[PDB]
Amino acid sequence: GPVPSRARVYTDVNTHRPREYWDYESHVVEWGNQDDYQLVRKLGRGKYSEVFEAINITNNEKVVVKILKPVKKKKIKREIKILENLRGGPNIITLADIVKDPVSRTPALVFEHVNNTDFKQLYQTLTDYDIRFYMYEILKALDYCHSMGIMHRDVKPHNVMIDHEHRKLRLIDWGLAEFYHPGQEYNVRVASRYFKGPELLVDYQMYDYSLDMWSLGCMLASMIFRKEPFFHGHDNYDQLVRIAKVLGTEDLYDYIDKYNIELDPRFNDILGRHSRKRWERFVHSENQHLVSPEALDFLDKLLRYDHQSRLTAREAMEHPYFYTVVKDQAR
Ligand SMILES: Cc1cnc2c(S(=O)(=O)N3CCC(CCNCc4ccc(-c5ccccc5)c(Cl)c4)CC3)cccc2c1
Repeated sequence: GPVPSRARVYTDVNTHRPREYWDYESHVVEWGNQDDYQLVRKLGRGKYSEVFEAINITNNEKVVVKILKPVKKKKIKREIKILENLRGGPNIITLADIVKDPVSRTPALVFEHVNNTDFKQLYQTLTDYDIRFYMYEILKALDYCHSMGIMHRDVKPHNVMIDHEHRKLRLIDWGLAEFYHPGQEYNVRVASRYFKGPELLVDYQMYDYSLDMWSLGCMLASMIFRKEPFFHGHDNYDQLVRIAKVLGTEDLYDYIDKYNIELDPRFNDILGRHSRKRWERFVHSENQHLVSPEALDFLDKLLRYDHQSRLTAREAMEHPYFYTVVKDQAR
Protein backbone atom coordinates (compact mmCIF):
# COMPACT_ATOMS: atom_id res chain seq x y z
CA GLY A 1 0.00 0.00 0.00
CA PRO A 2 1.11 3.63 -0.66
CA VAL A 3 3.58 5.53 1.52
CA PRO A 4 1.81 8.38 3.40
CA SER A 5 2.35 12.05 2.64
CA ARG A 6 1.85 15.41 4.40
CA ALA A 7 1.74 19.03 3.24
CA ARG A 8 5.13 20.72 3.77
CA VAL A 9 3.25 23.87 4.84
CA TYR A 10 0.05 24.73 6.70
CA THR A 11 -0.03 21.09 7.79
CA ASP A 12 -2.01 21.34 11.01
CA VAL A 13 -3.89 24.61 10.54
CA ASN A 14 -7.31 22.91 10.71
CA THR A 15 -6.39 20.76 13.71
CA HIS A 16 -5.81 24.00 15.70
CA ARG A 17 -9.20 25.50 14.69
CA PRO A 18 -12.53 24.82 16.36
CA ARG A 19 -14.21 21.78 14.74
CA GLU A 20 -17.02 23.98 13.41
CA TYR A 21 -14.48 25.69 11.07
CA TRP A 22 -14.01 22.57 8.93
CA ASP A 23 -16.90 20.32 9.99
CA TYR A 24 -19.25 21.82 7.42
CA GLU A 25 -21.85 19.05 7.81
CA SER A 26 -22.76 20.74 11.15
CA HIS A 27 -23.15 24.19 9.56
CA VAL A 28 -26.72 25.59 9.61
CA VAL A 29 -27.49 27.96 6.73
CA GLU A 30 -29.52 31.03 7.87
CA TRP A 31 -31.28 32.09 4.63
CA GLY A 32 -31.70 35.76 3.85
CA ASN A 33 -34.77 37.44 2.36
CA GLN A 34 -35.11 36.75 -1.38
CA ASP A 35 -37.21 39.90 -1.83
CA ASP A 36 -34.13 41.98 -1.08
CA TYR A 37 -32.56 41.15 -4.48
CA GLN A 38 -33.93 41.87 -7.96
CA LEU A 39 -32.17 40.20 -10.91
CA VAL A 40 -31.17 42.72 -13.63
CA ARG A 41 -29.43 40.69 -16.35
CA LYS A 42 -27.85 37.34 -17.03
CA LEU A 43 -24.02 37.48 -17.09
CA GLY A 44 -23.21 33.85 -17.89
CA ARG A 45 -24.37 30.21 -17.47
CA GLY A 46 -22.54 27.02 -16.34
CA LYS A 47 -23.58 23.35 -16.03
CA TYR A 48 -23.72 23.93 -12.22
CA SER A 49 -25.06 27.54 -12.03
CA GLU A 50 -26.53 30.67 -13.68
CA VAL A 51 -24.87 34.02 -12.91
CA PHE A 52 -26.72 37.35 -12.88
CA GLU A 53 -26.18 40.97 -12.08
CA ALA A 54 -28.71 42.01 -9.44
CA ILE A 55 -29.56 44.90 -7.14
CA ASN A 56 -30.07 44.87 -3.38
CA ILE A 57 -33.25 46.98 -3.14
CA THR A 58 -32.89 47.56 0.65
CA ASN A 59 -29.88 49.81 -0.01
CA ASN A 60 -29.33 50.15 -3.79
CA GLU A 61 -26.10 48.03 -3.92
CA LYS A 62 -25.06 46.32 -7.19
CA VAL A 63 -24.55 42.59 -6.44
CA VAL A 64 -23.87 39.36 -8.34
CA VAL A 65 -26.18 36.34 -7.87
CA LYS A 66 -25.10 32.77 -8.54
CA ILE A 67 -28.22 30.54 -8.70
CA LEU A 68 -26.96 26.99 -8.05
CA LYS A 69 -28.11 24.04 -10.14
CA PRO A 70 -29.18 21.09 -7.91
CA VAL A 71 -26.07 19.59 -6.24
CA LYS A 72 -25.76 17.32 -3.17
CA LYS A 73 -26.61 19.28 0.03
CA LYS A 74 -23.20 18.29 1.49
CA LYS A 75 -21.30 19.93 -1.39
CA ILE A 76 -23.42 23.12 -1.12
CA LYS A 77 -22.66 23.27 2.62
CA ARG A 78 -18.96 22.76 1.88
CA GLU A 79 -18.79 25.62 -0.64
CA ILE A 80 -20.77 27.99 1.64
CA LYS A 81 -18.62 27.22 4.68
CA ILE A 82 -15.41 27.70 2.69
CA LEU A 83 -16.65 30.99 1.19
CA GLU A 84 -17.59 32.25 4.67
CA ASN A 85 -14.24 31.16 6.16
CA LEU A 86 -12.30 32.89 3.34
CA ARG A 87 -14.45 36.07 3.20
CA GLY A 88 -12.27 39.19 3.01
CA GLY A 89 -9.21 37.24 1.80
CA PRO A 90 -7.08 38.70 -1.02
CA ASN A 91 -8.74 38.25 -4.40
CA ILE A 92 -11.32 35.79 -3.03
CA ILE A 93 -14.93 36.55 -4.12
CA THR A 94 -16.80 38.02 -1.14
CA LEU A 95 -20.02 36.21 -0.19
CA ALA A 96 -22.56 38.78 1.01
CA ASP A 97 -25.72 36.66 1.43
CA ILE A 98 -27.48 33.37 0.76
CA VAL A 99 -31.11 33.28 -0.45
CA LYS A 100 -33.43 30.53 -1.75
CA ASP A 101 -34.62 31.08 -5.36
CA PRO A 102 -38.44 31.09 -5.57
CA VAL A 103 -38.56 29.45 -9.03
CA SER A 104 -36.01 26.61 -8.82
CA ARG A 105 -36.27 26.42 -5.00
CA THR A 106 -32.42 26.16 -5.39
CA PRO A 107 -29.90 28.21 -3.34
CA ALA A 108 -28.61 31.56 -4.60
CA LEU A 109 -25.25 32.96 -3.46
CA VAL A 110 -25.05 36.77 -3.42
CA PHE A 111 -21.62 38.35 -3.92
CA GLU A 112 -20.16 41.81 -3.62
CA HIS A 113 -20.11 43.34 -7.15
CA VAL A 114 -17.31 42.04 -9.41
CA ASN A 115 -16.47 42.80 -13.04
CA ASN A 116 -15.05 40.51 -15.72
CA THR A 117 -13.22 41.87 -18.78
CA ASP A 118 -14.02 39.79 -21.87
CA PHE A 119 -10.74 37.89 -21.91
CA LYS A 120 -10.57 37.57 -25.72
CA GLN A 121 -10.15 41.35 -26.01
CA LEU A 122 -7.28 41.06 -23.48
CA TYR A 123 -5.60 37.81 -24.67
CA GLN A 124 -4.17 39.49 -27.79
CA THR A 125 -2.95 42.45 -25.71
CA LEU A 126 -1.40 40.63 -22.71
CA THR A 127 2.22 41.59 -22.03
CA ASP A 128 4.90 39.56 -20.27
CA TYR A 129 4.48 42.04 -17.40
CA ASP A 130 0.72 41.56 -17.29
CA ILE A 131 1.11 37.77 -17.00
CA ARG A 132 3.61 38.16 -14.13
CA PHE A 133 1.28 40.65 -12.40
CA TYR A 134 -1.89 38.55 -12.65
CA MET A 135 -0.01 35.33 -11.73
CA TYR A 136 1.21 37.13 -8.55
CA GLU A 137 -2.41 38.17 -7.79
CA ILE A 138 -3.57 34.52 -8.17
CA LEU A 139 -0.74 33.43 -5.86
CA LYS A 140 -1.97 35.85 -3.17
CA ALA A 141 -5.42 34.14 -3.26
CA LEU A 142 -3.86 30.64 -3.16
CA ASP A 143 -1.42 31.43 -0.34
CA TYR A 144 -4.37 32.86 1.57
CA CYS A 145 -6.71 29.90 1.07
CA HIS A 146 -3.90 27.39 1.73
CA SER A 147 -3.01 29.29 4.94
CA MET A 148 -6.71 28.98 5.86
CA GLY A 149 -6.54 25.19 5.43
CA ILE A 150 -8.34 25.04 2.05
CA MET A 151 -7.37 23.56 -1.34
CA HIS A 152 -9.15 25.06 -4.38
CA ARG A 153 -8.70 21.88 -6.51
CA ASP A 154 -10.04 23.50 -9.69
CA VAL A 155 -7.53 26.15 -10.74
CA LYS A 156 -8.04 27.07 -14.42
CA PRO A 157 -8.63 30.17 -16.62
CA HIS A 158 -12.41 29.78 -16.33
CA ASN A 159 -12.09 30.15 -12.53
CA VAL A 160 -10.04 33.38 -12.72
CA MET A 161 -11.80 36.65 -13.23
CA ILE A 162 -9.88 39.80 -14.25
CA ASP A 163 -11.14 43.39 -14.36
CA HIS A 164 -8.29 44.76 -16.47
CA GLU A 165 -9.45 48.40 -16.22
CA HIS A 166 -8.83 48.46 -12.44
CA ARG A 167 -6.02 45.88 -12.31
CA LYS A 168 -8.22 43.57 -10.18
CA LEU A 169 -8.54 39.78 -10.02
CA ARG A 170 -10.77 37.18 -8.35
CA LEU A 171 -10.47 33.42 -7.80
CA ILE A 172 -13.99 31.95 -8.25
CA ASP A 173 -15.90 28.62 -8.22
CA TRP A 174 -15.08 27.17 -4.83
CA GLY A 175 -17.48 24.27 -5.50
CA LEU A 176 -14.70 21.64 -5.63
CA ALA A 177 -12.61 23.11 -2.77
CA GLU A 178 -11.92 21.02 0.34
CA PHE A 179 -10.30 21.34 3.78
CA TYR A 180 -6.79 19.86 4.12
CA HIS A 181 -6.42 17.36 6.97
CA PRO A 182 -3.15 15.38 7.34
CA GLY A 183 -3.74 11.71 6.54
CA GLN A 184 -7.05 12.18 4.70
CA GLU A 185 -7.58 10.35 1.42
CA TYR A 186 -9.30 12.62 -1.16
CA ASN A 187 -11.31 11.83 -4.28
CA VAL A 188 -8.92 12.05 -7.26
CA ARG A 189 -11.76 12.75 -9.74
CA VAL A 190 -11.46 16.53 -9.42
CA ALA A 191 -10.09 19.44 -11.46
CA SER A 192 -10.40 19.81 -15.22
CA ARG A 193 -8.38 17.14 -17.07
CA TYR A 194 -5.84 19.61 -18.43
CA PHE A 195 -5.00 20.87 -14.92
CA LYS A 196 -5.09 17.57 -13.02
CA GLY A 197 -1.89 16.85 -11.13
CA PRO A 198 0.02 13.60 -11.70
CA GLU A 199 -1.09 12.56 -8.19
CA LEU A 200 -4.70 12.49 -9.40
CA LEU A 201 -3.82 10.68 -12.65
CA VAL A 202 -1.92 7.87 -10.85
CA ASP A 203 -4.62 7.64 -8.09
CA TYR A 204 -2.53 8.90 -5.12
CA GLN A 205 -5.28 10.05 -2.77
CA MET A 206 -3.33 11.56 0.17
CA TYR A 207 -2.65 14.84 -1.65
CA ASP A 208 -2.60 18.46 -0.44
CA TYR A 209 -2.46 22.18 -1.34
CA SER A 210 0.37 21.46 -3.79
CA LEU A 211 -2.24 20.14 -6.29
CA ASP A 212 -3.18 23.79 -6.90
CA MET A 213 0.45 24.63 -7.72
CA TRP A 214 0.54 22.03 -10.52
CA SER A 215 -2.68 23.48 -11.98
CA LEU A 216 -1.17 26.97 -11.76
CA GLY A 217 1.93 25.72 -13.64
CA CYS A 218 -0.36 24.38 -16.38
CA MET A 219 -1.94 27.83 -16.67
CA LEU A 220 1.48 29.54 -16.81
CA ALA A 221 2.65 27.17 -19.58
CA SER A 222 -0.49 27.85 -21.62
CA MET A 223 0.00 31.65 -21.29
CA ILE A 224 3.78 31.94 -22.02
CA PHE A 225 3.66 29.36 -24.83
CA ARG A 226 0.31 30.51 -26.31
CA LYS A 227 -1.04 26.97 -26.20
CA GLU A 228 -4.37 26.49 -24.42
CA PRO A 229 -4.55 23.92 -22.94
CA PHE A 230 -0.81 23.18 -22.65
CA PHE A 231 -1.18 19.47 -21.79
CA HIS A 232 -4.11 18.53 -24.09
CA GLY A 233 -5.12 14.98 -23.24
CA HIS A 234 -8.19 13.51 -24.94
CA ASP A 235 -8.71 11.19 -21.92
CA ASN A 236 -7.34 10.71 -18.40
CA TYR A 237 -4.77 8.18 -19.63
CA ASP A 238 -3.55 10.28 -22.55
CA GLN A 239 -3.40 13.26 -20.16
CA LEU A 240 -0.57 11.55 -18.27
CA VAL A 241 1.04 10.52 -21.59
CA ARG A 242 1.14 14.16 -22.72
CA ILE A 243 2.83 15.12 -19.44
CA ALA A 244 5.28 12.19 -19.70
CA LYS A 245 6.31 13.18 -23.24
CA VAL A 246 7.57 16.48 -21.75
CA LEU A 247 8.71 15.74 -18.16
CA GLY A 248 9.94 12.26 -19.16
CA THR A 249 9.10 8.81 -17.86
CA GLU A 250 12.20 8.42 -15.61
CA ASP A 251 10.96 10.99 -13.04
CA LEU A 252 7.41 9.58 -13.27
CA TYR A 253 8.56 6.07 -12.34
CA ASP A 254 10.81 7.59 -9.61
CA TYR A 255 7.68 9.29 -8.11
CA ILE A 256 5.66 6.06 -8.25
CA ASP A 257 8.55 4.19 -6.59
CA LYS A 258 9.01 6.81 -3.84
CA TYR A 259 5.35 6.67 -2.79
CA ASN A 260 4.98 2.91 -3.46
CA ILE A 261 2.07 3.61 -5.79
CA GLU A 262 0.50 0.58 -7.50
CA LEU A 263 -0.15 1.34 -11.14
CA ASP A 264 -1.84 -0.92 -13.69
CA PRO A 265 0.93 -2.84 -15.58
CA ARG A 266 -1.09 -1.89 -18.68
CA PHE A 267 -0.60 1.81 -17.86
CA ASN A 268 3.15 1.17 -17.73
CA ASP A 269 3.20 -0.10 -21.32
CA ILE A 270 1.04 2.72 -22.70
CA LEU A 271 3.26 5.23 -20.80
CA GLY A 272 6.34 3.81 -22.53
CA ARG A 273 9.72 5.56 -22.36
CA HIS A 274 10.18 9.28 -23.01
CA SER A 275 13.15 11.57 -22.48
CA ARG A 276 12.76 14.75 -20.43
CA LYS A 277 12.51 17.59 -22.99
CA ARG A 278 14.03 21.02 -22.62
CA TRP A 279 11.33 23.73 -22.27
CA GLU A 280 13.08 25.63 -25.09
CA ARG A 281 11.57 23.30 -27.70
CA PHE A 282 8.10 24.90 -27.11
CA VAL A 283 9.37 28.50 -27.65
CA HIS A 284 8.63 29.93 -31.11
CA SER A 285 8.54 33.41 -32.74
CA GLU A 286 4.87 33.90 -31.64
CA ASN A 287 5.42 33.19 -27.89
CA GLN A 288 9.09 34.08 -27.28
CA HIS A 289 8.16 37.60 -26.08
CA LEU A 290 6.42 35.92 -23.08
CA VAL A 291 9.27 33.55 -22.18
CA SER A 292 12.29 34.46 -20.04
CA PRO A 293 14.92 32.38 -18.18
CA GLU A 294 13.10 33.37 -14.99
CA ALA A 295 9.70 32.27 -16.39
CA LEU A 296 11.17 28.88 -17.36
CA ASP A 297 12.92 28.41 -14.00
CA PHE A 298 9.65 29.22 -12.19
CA LEU A 299 7.65 26.89 -14.48
CA ASP A 300 10.21 24.10 -13.88
CA LYS A 301 9.68 24.47 -10.10
CA LEU A 302 5.85 24.18 -10.35
CA LEU A 303 5.66 21.26 -12.80
CA ARG A 304 7.24 18.45 -10.73
CA TYR A 305 5.78 14.94 -10.38
CA ASP A 306 6.62 14.90 -6.67
CA HIS A 307 3.98 17.10 -5.05
CA GLN A 308 6.34 17.65 -2.08
CA SER A 309 9.03 19.24 -4.31
CA ARG A 310 6.76 21.86 -5.97
CA LEU A 311 7.02 25.45 -4.78
CA THR A 312 4.53 26.55 -2.17
CA ALA A 313 2.46 29.64 -2.96
CA ARG A 314 4.60 31.74 -0.59
CA GLU A 315 7.87 30.42 -2.13
CA ALA A 316 6.50 31.13 -5.63
CA MET A 317 5.78 34.74 -4.59
CA GLU A 318 9.51 35.18 -3.72
CA HIS A 319 10.68 33.78 -7.08
CA PRO A 320 12.64 36.06 -9.47
CA TYR A 321 9.82 35.89 -12.08
CA PHE A 322 7.91 38.34 -9.82
CA TYR A 323 10.77 40.59 -8.64
CA THR A 324 9.91 43.74 -10.60
CA VAL A 325 6.13 43.34 -9.97
CA VAL A 326 6.77 43.16 -6.20
CA LYS A 327 9.11 46.16 -6.43
CA ASP A 328 6.57 48.03 -8.51
CA GLN A 329 3.68 47.17 -6.17
CA ALA A 330 5.73 48.61 -3.30
CA ARG A 331 5.98 51.66 -5.64
C1 LIG B 1 -18.81 34.83 -8.89
C2 LIG B 1 -19.07 35.18 -10.34
C3 LIG B 1 -19.22 34.18 -11.31
N1 LIG B 1 -19.34 34.39 -12.61
C4 LIG B 1 -19.33 35.69 -13.04
C5 LIG B 1 -19.37 35.97 -14.44
S1 LIG B 1 -19.40 34.68 -15.66
O1 LIG B 1 -19.86 33.46 -15.06
O2 LIG B 1 -20.01 35.16 -16.86
N2 LIG B 1 -17.81 34.47 -15.98
C6 LIG B 1 -17.18 33.31 -15.32
C7 LIG B 1 -15.69 33.52 -15.25
C8 LIG B 1 -15.08 33.71 -16.63
C9 LIG B 1 -13.57 33.92 -16.47
C10 LIG B 1 -12.74 34.46 -17.62
N3 LIG B 1 -11.30 34.22 -17.27
C11 LIG B 1 -10.32 34.80 -18.23
C12 LIG B 1 -8.91 34.70 -17.73
C13 LIG B 1 -8.49 35.45 -16.64
C14 LIG B 1 -7.18 35.42 -16.22
C15 LIG B 1 -6.23 34.65 -16.88
C16 LIG B 1 -4.79 34.91 -16.59
C17 LIG B 1 -4.14 34.28 -15.53
C18 LIG B 1 -2.79 34.48 -15.31
C19 LIG B 1 -2.07 35.32 -16.14
C20 LIG B 1 -2.70 35.95 -17.19
C21 LIG B 1 -4.05 35.75 -17.42
C22 LIG B 1 -6.66 33.89 -17.96
CL1 LIG B 1 -5.51 32.92 -18.80
C23 LIG B 1 -7.98 33.91 -18.38
C24 LIG B 1 -15.78 34.86 -17.34
C25 LIG B 1 -17.30 34.68 -17.35
C26 LIG B 1 -19.28 37.25 -14.90
C27 LIG B 1 -19.16 38.31 -14.02
C28 LIG B 1 -19.12 38.09 -12.67
C29 LIG B 1 -19.20 36.78 -12.15
C30 LIG B 1 -19.07 36.48 -10.78
